[PDB]
Amino acid sequence: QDATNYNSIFANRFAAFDELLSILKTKFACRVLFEETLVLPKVGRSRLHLCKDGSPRVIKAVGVQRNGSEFVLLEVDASDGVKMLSTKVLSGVDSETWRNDFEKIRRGVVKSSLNWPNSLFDQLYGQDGHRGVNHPKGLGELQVSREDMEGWAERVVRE
Repeated sequence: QDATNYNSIFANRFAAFDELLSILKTKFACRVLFEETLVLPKVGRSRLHLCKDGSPRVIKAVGVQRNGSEFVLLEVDASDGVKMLSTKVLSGVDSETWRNDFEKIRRGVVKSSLNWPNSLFDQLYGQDGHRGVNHPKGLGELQVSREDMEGWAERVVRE
């Protein structure tokens, strides 16, 4: 299982996501502890660990710190038109166990045909430790207004 951080060469696949972060740092006073983009693994006879063009599908994790609070954002590569509809917010994550936890999560995502393994999420951070934030309506199909881009951040911080 490849664990190399290919953050910069997959940066183009998270234009919307990377903009959300910028809004959090300026309008919501957030700090980014780390940014890592990892490859999704093949699990069994899985298909969606790849993109339509045969390239690996990736998942980006961003560690954030806001007013003492610390949480992790999970966003899955949707560049080839298969859309995730939500972003995963993880709270109460230990830096000494993240590398291993993430590996388990990636397997879980692919095993559920590109779906959040909510059960696994319960096991790790409890029912109140993880939540899903819906994407701006029609993301990837249209441009999102600056207010809606801020509203996206609002929904994230709301948690």
